[PDB]
Amino acid sequence: VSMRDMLKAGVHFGHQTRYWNPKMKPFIFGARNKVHIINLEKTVPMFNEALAELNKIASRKGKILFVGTKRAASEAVKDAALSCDQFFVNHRWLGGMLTNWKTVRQSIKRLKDLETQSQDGTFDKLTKKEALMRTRELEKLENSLGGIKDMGGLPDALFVIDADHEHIAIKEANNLGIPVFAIVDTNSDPDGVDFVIPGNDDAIRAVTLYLGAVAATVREGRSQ
RNA sequence: UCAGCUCGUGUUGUGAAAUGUUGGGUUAAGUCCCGCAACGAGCGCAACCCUUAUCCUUUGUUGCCAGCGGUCCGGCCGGGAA
Ligand SMILES: [K+]
Ligand SMILES: [K+]
Ligand SMILES: [Mg+2]
Ligand SMILES: [Mg+2]
Ligand SMILES: [Mg+2]
Ligand SMILES: [Mg+2]
Ligand SMILES: [Mg+2]
Ligand SMILES: [Mg+2]
Ligand SMILES: [Mg+2]
Ligand SMILES: [Mg+2]
Repeated sequence: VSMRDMLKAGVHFGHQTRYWNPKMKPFIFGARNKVHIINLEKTVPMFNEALAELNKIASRKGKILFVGTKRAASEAVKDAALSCDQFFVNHRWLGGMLTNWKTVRQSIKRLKDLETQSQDGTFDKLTKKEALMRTRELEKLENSLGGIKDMGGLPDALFVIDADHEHIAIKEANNLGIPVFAIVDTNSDPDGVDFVIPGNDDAIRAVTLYLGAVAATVREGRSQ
């Protein structure tokens, strides 16, 4: 992607100056109307490198986990992960999804053993109220684990929208050595991210631009 | 007979420990929902047990007497299964 595409989407629009993290100072171009403007001259070469490294991991048959539970990037993280056949978390990240994977697994199993029952017909059997409490455990397990049900283990990379909002996921990945790619706005701390991509993480326009180019370089990375 | 008491893994703290189990509502209830660095699990709560309140089906004596038929007026007798 190029500098003009980032502009029309609003990638260069940061937060108000009073909310900045001073560690973001190198990636800042200036301020306009008391709002920080990210330096797109750095967003481009840093994203391409992130797009380059994501390509290699996909070529080696790696698993990419897309994390974005904000109400702006929620439904797009799921669309980008599917059109790419990888995995995603787009509702509240469960603390310990990765560092406590050996426990969160048993909830993936329960999600499977309860979906085959939705497909079997055991819900037409139960005493109504018992089938109704089981169809509700389904939707809850689906909303939280529906994107990682086939992951079958720790992923090899994480792509995150908003490093601050998903600070727990990033900490879990650093804990296990899993490389973190993340969009980092001006109010966020870039110290945990291995591949920083400074850019607006709130506008739906900019998010889709990030997710499209990443979903592309992994589809191409899985072909070769 | 009060609704409590804990553990595994994870995470936080040099540590004793903490979190979960707190919060917003709700319930007889740590009851349930929602939120949530927690995710799950156990012992308790509830349910499963006995009894009581309504109805059905079967069975009809030592229990029963609606319609019958007699009568010493006693279901007493013949019967009747209501
Ligand atoms: K302390
Ligand atoms: K513990
Ligand atoms: Mg320690
Ligand atoms: Mg207690
Ligand atoms: Mg405690
Ligand atoms: Mg409460
Ligand atoms: Mg309980
Ligand atoms: Mg809680
Ligand atoms: Mg009880
Ligand atoms: Mg008579």
